[PDB]
Amino acid sequence: INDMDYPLLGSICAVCCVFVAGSGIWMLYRLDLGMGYSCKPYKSGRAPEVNSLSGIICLLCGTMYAAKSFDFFDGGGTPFSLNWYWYLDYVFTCPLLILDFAFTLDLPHKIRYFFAVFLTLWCGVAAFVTPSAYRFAYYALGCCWFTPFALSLMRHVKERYLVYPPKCQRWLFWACVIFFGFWPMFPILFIFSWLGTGHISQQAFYIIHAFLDLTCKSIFGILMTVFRLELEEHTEVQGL
Amino acid sequence: INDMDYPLLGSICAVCCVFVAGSGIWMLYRLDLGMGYSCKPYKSGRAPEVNSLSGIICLLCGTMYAAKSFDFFDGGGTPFSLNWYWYLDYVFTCPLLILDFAFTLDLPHKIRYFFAVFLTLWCGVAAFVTPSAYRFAYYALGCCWFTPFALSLMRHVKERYLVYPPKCQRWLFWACVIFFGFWPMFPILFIFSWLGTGHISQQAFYIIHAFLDLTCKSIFGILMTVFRLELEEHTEVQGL
Amino acid sequence: INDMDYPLLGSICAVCCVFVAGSGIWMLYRLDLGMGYSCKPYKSGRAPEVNSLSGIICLLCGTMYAAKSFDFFDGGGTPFSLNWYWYLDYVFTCPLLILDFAFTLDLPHKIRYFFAVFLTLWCGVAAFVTPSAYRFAYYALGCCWFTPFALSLMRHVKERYLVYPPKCQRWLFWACVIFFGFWPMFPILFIFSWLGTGHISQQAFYIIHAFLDLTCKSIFGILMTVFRLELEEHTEVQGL
Ligand SMILES: CCCCCCCC/C=C/CCCCCCCC(=O)OC[C@H](COP(=O)(O)OCCN)OC(=O)CCCCCCC/C=C/CCCCCCCC
Ligand SMILES: CCCCCCCC/C=C/CCCCCCCC(=O)OC[C@H](COP(=O)(O)OCCN)OC(=O)CCCCCCC/C=C/CCCCCCCC
Ligand SMILES: CCCCCCCC/C=C/CCCCCCCC(=O)OC[C@H](COP(=O)(O)OCCN)OC(=O)CCCCCCC/C=C/CCCCCCCC
Ligand SMILES: CCCCCCCC/C=C\CCCCCCCC(=O)OC[C@H](COP(=O)(O)OCCN)OC(=O)CCCCCCC/C=C/CCCCCCCC
Ligand SMILES: CCCCCCCC/C=C\CCCCCCCC(=O)OC[C@H](COP(=O)(O)OCCN)OC(=O)CCCCCCC/C=C/CCCCCCCC
Ligand SMILES: CCCCCCCC/C=C\CCCCCCCC(=O)OC[C@H](COP(=O)(O)OCCN)OC(=O)CCCCCCC/C=C/CCCCCCCC
Ligand SMILES: CCCCCCCC/C=C\CCCCCCCC(=O)O[C@H](COC(=O)CCCCCCC/C=C/CCCCCCCC)COP(=O)(O)OCCN
Ligand SMILES: CCCCCCCC/C=C\CCCCCCCC(=O)O[C@H](COC(=O)CCCCCCC/C=C/CCCCCCCC)COP(=O)(O)OCCN
Ligand SMILES: CCCCCCCC/C=C\CCCCCCCC(=O)O[C@H](COC(=O)CCCCCCC/C=C/CCCCCCCC)COP(=O)(O)OCCN
Ligand SMILES: CC(C)CCC[C@@H](C)[C@H]1CC[C@H]2[C@@H]3CC=C4C[C@@H](O)CC[C@]4(C)[C@H]3CC[C@]12C
Ligand SMILES: CC(C)CCC[C@@H](C)[C@H]1CC[C@H]2[C@@H]3CC=C4C[C@@H](O)CC[C@]4(C)[C@H]3CC[C@]12C
Ligand SMILES: CC(C)CCC[C@@H](C)[C@H]1CC[C@H]2[C@@H]3CC=C4C[C@@H](O)CC[C@]4(C)[C@H]3CC[C@]12C
Ligand SMILES: CC(C)CCC[C@@H](C)[C@H]1CC[C@H]2[C@@H]3CC=C4C[C@@H](O)CC[C@]4(C)[C@H]3CC[C@]12C
Ligand SMILES: *C/C=C(C)/C=C/C=C(C)/C=C/C1=C(C)CCCC1(C)C
Ligand SMILES: *C/C=C(C)/C=C/C=C(C)/C=C/C1=C(C)CCCC1(C)C
Ligand SMILES: *C/C=C(C)/C=C/C=C(C)/C=C/C1=C(C)CCCC1(C)C
Ligand code: NA
Ligand code: NA
Ligand code: NA
Repeated sequence: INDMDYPLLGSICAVCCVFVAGSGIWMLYRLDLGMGYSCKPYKSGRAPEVNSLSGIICLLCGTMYAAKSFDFFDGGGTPFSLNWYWYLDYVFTCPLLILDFAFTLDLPHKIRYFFAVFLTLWCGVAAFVTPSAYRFAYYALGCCWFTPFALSLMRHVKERYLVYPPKCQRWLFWACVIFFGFWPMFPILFIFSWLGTGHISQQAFYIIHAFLDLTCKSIFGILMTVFRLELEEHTEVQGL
Repeated sequence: INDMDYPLLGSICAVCCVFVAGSGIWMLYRLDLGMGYSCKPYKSGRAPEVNSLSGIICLLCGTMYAAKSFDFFDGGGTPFSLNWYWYLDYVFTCPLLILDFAFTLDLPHKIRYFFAVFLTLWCGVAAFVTPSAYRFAYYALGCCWFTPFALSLMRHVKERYLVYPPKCQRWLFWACVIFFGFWPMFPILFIFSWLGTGHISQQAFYIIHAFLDLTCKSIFGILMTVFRLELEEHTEVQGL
Repeated sequence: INDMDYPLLGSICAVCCVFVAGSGIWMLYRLDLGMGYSCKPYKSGRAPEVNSLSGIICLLCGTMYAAKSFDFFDGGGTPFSLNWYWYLDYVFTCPLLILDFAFTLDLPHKIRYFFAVFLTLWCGVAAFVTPSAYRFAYYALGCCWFTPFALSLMRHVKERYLVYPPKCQRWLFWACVIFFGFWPMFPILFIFSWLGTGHISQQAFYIIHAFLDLTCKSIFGILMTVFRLELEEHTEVQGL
């Protein structure tokens, strides 16, 4: 049974489309404006190709929420629906989201992290579309990819966390709060959603993920953008 | 209503399969034959991995037209149809097509261009399969990704256009004619097709795109191949 | 007609899931344990990102066999089925499998090989789902991508085969046995399967591919892992 207030859901996706997409434009605008807090046009005249990955993720997520809003405003399951198959839209975004984080701190094993998150979400896509007791077999399989990934990421994050200056360490701390505080919120919501326990309705499931996407991609991207400016402002602008 | 002359459409796709695929084989054959117009086997003994991207695109496009011809010769919607979902086959080709162009001129923001064209086509895939007034919402969303992408590409193209010698500038000019003259022809055909205004029938839509693919991938790849030979013939063969 | 012993098929996939996935964990564990047979933590403190590709392939394949086992244990076609569309799961694995092999021997034209195997499998996906005489048109199209790919790979393999020391040449020989002895076994099984000649039943088709995947990904990955240790033990551990 899925008979929910679509105009409300479409409005929320439309509002999130503007902010997430608009947030991405600022990141790209701010990236190609100066090496750090100054207006230095880099040594080579352009930023490295990976620094723009944070901005593109929000634009990619913002575009998806534009399509989600069209799906809800239509009033049901559109033929090109980005809401019917849960977590399918996140397959194209989360692997890049961890990849952007990995490049920012030059964490090791970027390829391992990419497939860790790439396969974590595909287990979510399979779990959602499975109307049987094996829904949680995929969920358990997905967690087997996430738990080693989360724990290993914490270990490497702390390795890089104590080497940054305190001024630049402030932004990394809040990036970790979003990464290690909200990413594990998606599996928790899956357990309690209508798929699992049943406490959270389908409509409330969409709204909560709308705000989670505002946090994990838009706000997280802003912190990465601000972190990157400070990181380059201490090394390549001050020589330290 | 889709009851069109499939043997004609299959023949056209079959003919385009041979030329596009055959054109790709020449590019690969010509690439691994000499640094420029001579038979110099490069300094490292092999061409860089990206120079072969132009040839692979035609082979990838040629393979797709082999599958399209099988779909039409079958006489309708084959289970593995590359014609039922319009613009879906272009999702795997156009992003590489811009990527090959970006590497040829070492344009900045290659990652931004890739996702600009990657998301431009996905809006086309959604627009086609949407039997409602929101077809043009996806179309408008797709154009929001294409118009900044086209205009920005023109700005960077002209930046690199005035630094090449006139001999090598001739080939770049015609590459721009195809890129800035025919890529915007796809959205124009969408408006006038049976999806939009209704002037162009579905059958004529397939035929026109068959010739557009001959131009944007096969002929465009040839110009890139000839451009690349001249570009390397002026710098690494003459020292200028 | 597909009414086969699913508990047997689920058990085989479950057993292959444990070994293939478990084999991948050893590769990753062994990779990040020493430059060669010693415990040298590399010069830069971490292995290159591509050395871990062999381990990830088995984990990716092992995860897929976890999903295949869930599909069979369910007792038919699960909504998220990795068995309904034959060769679709191999699209994400084989291109990386050749890519891992190409990086191990630093073979040229890695991009050409990737699309050669990527498009070879997509022809298999189309061939399987085509209930007409054009099934073998896709099969023939797929072989047109595989035969040049196989023959070219043999030529480049032998080029790199005579330059390695005999101690390290032993492992390369068996890698070639799997690559040039079992990869062409998949098209042969397609001809004789229920899709083609009809000698091999659908159930026996799953079991044989279960053992082929144990060989082409798990055992092949082990040989690559052992080969890589020896290759680095002769150059960067002995200076030769
Ligand atoms: C736009 C920017 C996007 C950027 C990145 C995109 C990448 C992600 C790709 C998204 C894939 C979209 C698939 C969504 C399928 C939705 C199916 C659906 O809605 O089904 C339910 C719905 C039933 O609902 P009603 O009939 O209203 O029931 C009430 C009774 N009156 O069924 C339908 O409408 C039938 C669906 C028609 C066919 C679906 C076509 C999907 C579009 C195909 C293009 C996508 C290509 C995917 C690649 C593999 C090829 C399948
Ligand atoms: C070969 C080289 C290709 C290289 C790169 C390929 C990448 C692009 C992938 C292409 C995806 C292909 C999807 C096409 C689906 C076509 C559906 C279709 O034709 O439906 C219409 C047709 C109705 O027509 P008729 O019955 O003739 O009506 C007249 C009444 N007598 O419906 C059918 O035939 C039923 C369709 C059967 C199921 C479709 C199976 C599609 C193949 C699956 C493999 C693709 C995997 C995609 C990944 C996501 C998983 C879905
Ligand atoms: C888990 C780790 C995986 C890692 C990597 C994954 C990448 C590969 C992606 C795999 C795509 C999976 C597609 C499988 C579709 C299977 C369709 C199927 O089983 O149909 C047959 C079956 C008929 O059988 P029964 O009714 O039992 O008949 C007997 C009568 N009692 O039909 C059904 O069950 C209906 C199918 C429901 C819809 C299918 C939904 C597929 C899941 C969608 C997510 C995948 C996204 C793909 C991207 C493009 C969007 C389509
Ligand atoms: C079926 C679902 C599949 C969805 C999975 C999504 C996973 C996304 C896959 C990869 C995302 C792309 C990011 C890859 C890393 C970017 C390359 C990198 O690290 O930089 C190397 C280097 C950076 O330059 P430097 O050496 O600093 O230059 C200094 C000048 N002397 O590269 C360059 O030179 C620039 C060119 C890099 C490649 C251009 C971008 C191509 C990326 C491919 C995107 C693939 C996306 C697949 C689908 C997306 C769906 C969301
Ligand atoms: C769901 C729909 C998804 C479809 C989206 C399609 C987007 C395509 C994604 C990426 C396409 C691949 C091109 C990426 C750029 C290639 C790498 C590059 O720029 O070169 C770096 C560098 C080049 O060498 P140099 O440093 O010059 O060596 C000198 C020797 N001392 O790399 C190398 O060393 C060679 C190895 C490069 C990687 C090999 C190719 C792997 C590419 C992955 C393809 C991904 C395709 C995804 C699906 C395709 C569908 C059409
Ligand atoms: C629709 C079906 C599509 C499925 C097709 C599957 C094809 C898979 C596409 C690409 C697979 C990823 C492998 C690409 C090659 C990896 C990059 C590489 O060669 O290394 C370059 C270089 C290695 O470092 P060095 O320069 O040695 O550093 C020394 C320190 N001074 O790169 C790095 O620095 C590390 C970062 C590399 C990128 C991180 C990984 C991102 C890869 C994208 C994966 C895309 C997968 C797409 C879907 C997968 C489905 C199975
Ligand atoms: C619990 C309430 C949640 C509210 C939601 C948040 C909404 C967005 C607001 C920003 C959230 C993230 C901010 C992270 C912290 C950075 C702010 C900051 O101060 O940054 C500066 C500089 O960096 C910045 O400018 C970052 C802030 C810019 C954020 C811009 C907002 C996002 C862009 C959206 C525009 C388009 C949206 C469309 C309208 C919305 C319609 C619904 C860094 O230096 P300071 O510590 O000030 O030191 C001063 C000396 N250097
Ligand atoms: C409006 C009419 C459109 C006609 C369609 C076009 C069909 C293909 C013909 C070529 C079109 C693109 C040519 C672009 C310009 C390059 C031609 C050229 O002259 O190139 C040379 C050299 O480069 C070349 O050789 C490029 C031309 C080679 C093109 C080969 C054709 C494509 C391969 C197809 C073979 C297989 C097709 C199967 C048969 C078809 C069955 C239907 C560059 O130097 P020049 O200016 O001559 O200076 C001389 C001193 N250096
Ligand atoms: C026809 C029978 C087929 C049997 C199936 C094979 C099962 C797996 C057994 C290994 C097969 C591949 C082995 C390849 C050859 C390497 C073995 C070897 O000797 O390696 C050493 C060292 O390298 C190794 O250790 C490689 C072997 C390690 C393989 C570990 C097995 C795979 C991991 C699976 C664990 C988890 C599985 C879960 C349980 C299964 C439940 C069903 C290299 O040096 P040597 O020539 O011994 O010289 C000695 C002085 N240097
Ligand atoms: C309450 C919700 C939102 C967040 C729950 C997770 C919080 C408590 C987690 C997420 C990120 C974590 C931080 C990540 C990194 C470090 C650096 C280390 O050297 C000290 C601990 C410290 C500072 C962690 C403290 C705990 C932390 C803040
Ligand atoms: C009529 C159709 C096919 C093409 C329409 C677009 C044509 C007119 C466009 C496409 C590419 C464009 C060229 C692209 C780059 C340059 C370099 C610049 O320094 C002068 C203008 C010039 C030379 C442009 C002239 C206009 C041009 C030729
Ligand atoms: C293109 C070049 C490299 C040859 C590779 C394709 C060859 C091996 C393919 C092309 C067409 C194929 C044949 C087409 C149809 C059938 C009917 C089937 O009931 C049995 C197999 C059989 C007889 C196939 C065997 C393999 C075959 C001959
Ligand atoms: C019987 C099945 C399993 C395998 C059939 C293919 C076998 C015979 C093939 C696969 C790999 C091949 C080897 C690959 C590379 C070389 C190096 C070359 O300098 C001499 C031949 C030699 C040693 C080949 C001999 C034949 C070989 C072993
Ligand atoms: C912007 C969205 C982000 C960063 C989403 C992240 C989502 C996850 C890490 C989801 C993980 C899941 C599991 C751990 C197991 C079950 C399936 C999921 C998808 C809910
Ligand atoms: C070989 C084929 C090529 C280069 C195709 C390019 C296609 C486009 C740039 C299509 C663009 C579209 C829009 C701008 C908006 C609406 C949807 C499209 C797909 C028609
Ligand atoms: C682990 C699995 C591997 C390495 C599988 C490899 C499969 C192939 C090389 C399959 C090739 C095919 C053809 C040559 C043509 C017809 C279709 C295939 C898929 C059976
Ligand atoms: Na995390
Ligand atoms: Na353009
Ligand atoms: Na092979």
